[PDB]
Amino acid sequence: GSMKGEPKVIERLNEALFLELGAVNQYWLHYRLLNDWGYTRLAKKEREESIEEMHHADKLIDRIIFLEGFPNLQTVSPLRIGQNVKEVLEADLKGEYDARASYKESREICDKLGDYVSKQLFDELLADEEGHIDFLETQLDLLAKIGGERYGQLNAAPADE
Amino acid sequence: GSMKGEPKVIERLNEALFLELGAVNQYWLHYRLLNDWGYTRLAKKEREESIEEMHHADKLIDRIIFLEGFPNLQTVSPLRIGQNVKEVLEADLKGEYDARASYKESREICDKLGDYVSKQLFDELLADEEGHIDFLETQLDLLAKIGGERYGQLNAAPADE
Amino acid sequence: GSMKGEPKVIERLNEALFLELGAVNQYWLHYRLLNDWGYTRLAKKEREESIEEMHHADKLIDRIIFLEGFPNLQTVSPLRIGQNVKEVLEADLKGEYDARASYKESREICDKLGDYVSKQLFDELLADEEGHIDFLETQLDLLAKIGGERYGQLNAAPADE
Amino acid sequence: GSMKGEPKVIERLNEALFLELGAVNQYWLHYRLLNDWGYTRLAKKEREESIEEMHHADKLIDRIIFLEGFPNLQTVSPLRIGQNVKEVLEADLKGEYDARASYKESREICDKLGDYVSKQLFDELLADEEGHIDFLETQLDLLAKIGGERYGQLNAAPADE
Amino acid sequence: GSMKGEPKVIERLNEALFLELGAVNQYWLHYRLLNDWGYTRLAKKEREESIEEMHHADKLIDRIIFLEGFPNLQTVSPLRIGQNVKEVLEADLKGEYDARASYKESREICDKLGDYVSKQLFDELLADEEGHIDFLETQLDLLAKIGGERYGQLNAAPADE
Amino acid sequence: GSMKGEPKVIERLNEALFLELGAVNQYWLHYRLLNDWGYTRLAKKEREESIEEMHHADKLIDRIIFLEGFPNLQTVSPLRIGQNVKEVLEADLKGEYDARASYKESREICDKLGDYVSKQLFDELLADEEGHIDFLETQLDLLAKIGGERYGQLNAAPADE
Amino acid sequence: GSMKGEPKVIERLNEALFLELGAVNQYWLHYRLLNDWGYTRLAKKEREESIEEMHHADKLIDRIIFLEGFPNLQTVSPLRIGQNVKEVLEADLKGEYDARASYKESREICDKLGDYVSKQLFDELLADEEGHIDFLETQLDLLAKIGGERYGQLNAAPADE
Ligand SMILES: [Cl-]
Ligand SMILES: [Cl-]
Ligand SMILES: [Cl-]
Ligand SMILES: [Cl-]
Ligand SMILES: [Fe+3]
Ligand SMILES: [Fe+3]
Ligand SMILES: [Fe+3]
Ligand SMILES: [Fe+3]
Ligand SMILES: [Fe+3]
Ligand SMILES: [Fe+3]
Ligand SMILES: [Fe+3]
Ligand SMILES: [Fe+3]
Ligand SMILES: [Fe+3]
Ligand SMILES: [Fe+3]
Ligand SMILES: [Fe+3]
Ligand SMILES: [Mg+2]
Ligand SMILES: [Mg+2]
Ligand SMILES: [Mg+2]
Ligand SMILES: [Mg+2]
Ligand SMILES: [Mg+2]
Ligand SMILES: [Mg+2]
Ligand SMILES: [Mg+2]
Ligand SMILES: [Mg+2]
Ligand SMILES: [Mg+2]
Ligand SMILES: [Mg+2]
Ligand SMILES: [Mg+2]
Ligand SMILES: [Mg+2]
Ligand SMILES: [Mg+2]
Ligand SMILES: [Mg+2]
Ligand SMILES: [Mg+2]
Ligand SMILES: [Mg+2]
Ligand SMILES: [Mg+2]
Ligand SMILES: [Mg+2]
Ligand SMILES: [Mg+2]
Ligand code: NA
Ligand code: NA
Ligand code: NA
Repeated sequence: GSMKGEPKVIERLNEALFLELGAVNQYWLHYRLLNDWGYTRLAKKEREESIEEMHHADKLIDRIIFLEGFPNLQTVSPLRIGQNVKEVLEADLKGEYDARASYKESREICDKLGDYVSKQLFDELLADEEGHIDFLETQLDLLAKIGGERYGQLNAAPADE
Repeated sequence: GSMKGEPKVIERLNEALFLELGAVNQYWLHYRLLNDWGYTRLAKKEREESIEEMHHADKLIDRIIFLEGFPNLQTVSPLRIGQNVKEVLEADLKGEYDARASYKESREICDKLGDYVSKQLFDELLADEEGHIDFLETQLDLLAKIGGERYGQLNAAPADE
Repeated sequence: GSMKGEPKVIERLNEALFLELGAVNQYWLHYRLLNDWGYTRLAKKEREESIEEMHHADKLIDRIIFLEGFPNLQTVSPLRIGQNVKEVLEADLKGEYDARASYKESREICDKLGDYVSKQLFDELLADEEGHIDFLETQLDLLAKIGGERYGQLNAAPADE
Repeated sequence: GSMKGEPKVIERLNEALFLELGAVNQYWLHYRLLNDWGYTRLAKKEREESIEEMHHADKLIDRIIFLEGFPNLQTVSPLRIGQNVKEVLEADLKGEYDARASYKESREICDKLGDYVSKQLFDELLADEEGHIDFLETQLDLLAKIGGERYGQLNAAPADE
Repeated sequence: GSMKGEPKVIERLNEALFLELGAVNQYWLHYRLLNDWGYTRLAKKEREESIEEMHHADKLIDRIIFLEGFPNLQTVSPLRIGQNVKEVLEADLKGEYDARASYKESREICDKLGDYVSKQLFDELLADEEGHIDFLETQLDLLAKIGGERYGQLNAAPADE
Repeated sequence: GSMKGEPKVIERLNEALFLELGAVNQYWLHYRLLNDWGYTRLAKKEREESIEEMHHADKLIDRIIFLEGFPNLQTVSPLRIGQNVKEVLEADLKGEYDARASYKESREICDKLGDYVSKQLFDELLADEEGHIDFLETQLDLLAKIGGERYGQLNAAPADE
Repeated sequence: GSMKGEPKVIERLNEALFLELGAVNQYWLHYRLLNDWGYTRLAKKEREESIEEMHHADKLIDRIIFLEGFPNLQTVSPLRIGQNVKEVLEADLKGEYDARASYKESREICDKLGDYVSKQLFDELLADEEGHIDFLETQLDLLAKIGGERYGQLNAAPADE
């Protein structure tokens, strides 16, 4: 053969899956909370972000199985759940920085171990997460400048929508 | 100037072309044999795979000429030709593992010699070949579990098609 | 004039017609038997093959009349009728080998007697029959490898069709 | 069970098939002769009539197999082949009267033996053949009244068609 | 090289061209005469036949030039021009029998001299001319049976067309 | 049976395949070189010609397998690779003259051994190659008359295409 | 946090922006000069190339801001402006080789400093610039072979366009 992956690479893929499953759930819960609170526009964005992380998790599961490893979907990473709009954005941002650090370490490990296709998967995920970090930092900058109440209003729909 | 490539990089590109031309021909012959044997569905897939390797060969020829090297289309790599369905899949799989090993070595050589665009071409080919390896391993797993005769039936068309 | 054909050429055309009429009827009966037996997909193919031999018969009748000969539709060649799927394929194949031998001899006779248009007609029929031979040999090869029961299943439709 | 037909009913069905196969061939040859002679309109009608008798033969083969009998397509009834337009119509007409007499006897036999579905098939064929008899008698009446040469002209196409 | 044809093959191609140019002009004149005489339907057919011979002439010119010979369009074969409908058909038929004999001889010469592509061209022309012969023999047969005056009427249009 | 071909016919088919595979690769390389040199119009034509020879190779592979022989795709005929436009055309032309000679010999061998369907295949290939020869001789004639630099210009695209 | 980029990475991004802004302006001026000179086809290609470099500059500005650096659009790299068609192509080519060298150095610096997303941006730019280098080398090769005046004619439109 053989497609049998390096144990350490499969470990890194399973670490990424743990983080991705955490993000799926954190974003889904934040979507539902934001909706209940009346911030329907931000809630919609949060739901879309959860679905994007579902696609990441699927890519990771697929790669693990190709490498003849066993994907772990039994546990999810610790959730950070906000209690207002600013805390939701901050919680998501911290989660994104954690994933960024993980994928940077993982791409280096894959490179060193000669799994260039897995390295490329971590490079794709890294670019995606930096995109999300940039989005969140922008929202938090906007919220700081126009104030939390105006940011909340901006991200809520009128009663007839 | 100059676009003049490293001799060792052009060597690696010509090695890949030798392997790609072998794969084109092996898949084309396997398509025609599988068709004659009655496995029309698998024959169709094999024909598509040959055409995909034709595109790889074209990308390699193009890159060699950009680097001011001379592409060698005079010889093709040794063919592995099966005499039944399981042997056809095994023969293709061995050929794919050879190409995988070659492209892994070649991407490292391009990286070391500072040809990052050629390195990227080998990275693209590597991902493509791992995809094909995964397809073939799956077929061979299915064939093992349902039996060669059921796998053959699954991959044959009825007389009126 | 004249279009008056060589007697021996008309004889060869009438021999071909005798075989073609036999083939029409053998394939038509095999279509109806295969359908009664449940092999509806192979039955459909058999009906199509009968219709193709009807077109051959018509071309031969047309040529005989052009040569001012008299087409004989009073008798048909001996039918080989199978009692199961494998025997139907074998019976058809023997009939095709007979027609192949006849048309090879006939094209040589036409060439020798200077009737190049009749020779071309036998050449066209010969290529058609070699195609059929190829199809049938492939089916018999498939039947042998996957087994008669799987070949039967492959060539039967579900009850709601 | 059982669908096993009365031997005498299967005999009558096989007699009808013998006559139908004769009619197919007589009409097909008459089509080709009439065409060669220039009577393209009548030739077209004759070709259509041959195809109609092909459908009758198919209905008979189908019924024989349902009754668990063996259809005989090895022999065809004696052909009556005309040498001019009036003789072609007369030859066809005699063949139609023979089939009419046969189907009348056969429907009575099926009735007496309690095969009402086969009786109904002979009743359908009988009505069809009386239709054809009526068509032919009309043509022969027209030919008598306007003369054979005008009837021939009426049933020929101009050179550009 | 080279495509330089055998002189004798070019001679045979030029002989065919001579006959084809004669046929173009004979059919064109017969079209115009038949039209003047009132036989507009036969006239239309004659014009179509002239155009078909124009295509034959073009194929021959093309082949001669490929073989590096010089096509001769300076002279045309002796015209046979009829003075009534029956004579027009007879004149055309004699011209077709001449071309048939010429092309049979020419295909044999090409075969003997190893020019199989030119042989194939003569085979194609031969089949075309035998078709025309067939058409003309059929018209003359029809004319004989229904009489020249009815044949004329059949092939004339009413005054408002 | 049987479809088992004459060994000498299979040898001739394998010789044709060897030449066809050489032509595929020569035309493909010439396409890529001409494109690199700026002659994009001639390059497009060269790519089309390579694809046409791919179809020839496929027809030969198909016939070999029908005759129960083993197609050889392991080796390709010696490539003639030009270093400027005139040399590319001359190289292709020499390759076409080689294939023409081979197919003329092969059609004679097939005829002599009574394989008229394989003979017809060589006849089809022969006509195709004579067409190509014609095209190339015309280009070389044009290049000679208008000069290589104008021929090059004629066959290059402007920079915005 | 933090997205704060390495100072040396931001430096490399600002060096690339300086070069990109130079290229935008050089290609824009070359477009306008080529148009004034009558080489409308090449002028159109030059305008398209300027717009492509505008997109590169935008990607670089975006990345700098993501890294919390300050993009410098106050200065542009030294322009190389040609005074005839060959000099325009040469000037552009030299500019492309400079950018190629810069992006090769920059991707290595980003790799070493662990900014893999910035490294990927330099890899994308590098591939783009090698594409342009290949285009320009081809044009200069064509110009050399057919002559500057024919190359100019090829790349000019007629007066009515
Ligand atoms: Cl990399
Ligand atoms: Cl009743
Ligand atoms: Cl021949
Ligand atoms: Cl010029
Ligand atoms: Fe993610
Ligand atoms: Fe989901
Ligand atoms: Fe490949
Ligand atoms: Fe190909
Ligand atoms: Fe046949
Ligand atoms: Fe009937
Ligand atoms: Fe029929
Ligand atoms: Fe002619
Ligand atoms: Fe060829
Ligand atoms: Fe750029
Ligand atoms: Fe702009
Ligand atoms: Mg394994
Ligand atoms: Mg609430
Ligand atoms: Mg998959
Ligand atoms: Mg150089
Ligand atoms: Mg076979
Ligand atoms: Mg290119
Ligand atoms: Mg039954
Ligand atoms: Mg006809
Ligand atoms: Mg029973
Ligand atoms: Mg006749
Ligand atoms: Mg039924
Ligand atoms: Mg007058
Ligand atoms: Mg031509
Ligand atoms: Mg170049
Ligand atoms: Mg086939
Ligand atoms: Mg011969
Ligand atoms: Mg910060
Ligand atoms: Mg001016
Ligand atoms: Mg953005
Ligand atoms: Na407000
Ligand atoms: Na099964
Ligand atoms: Na009349």
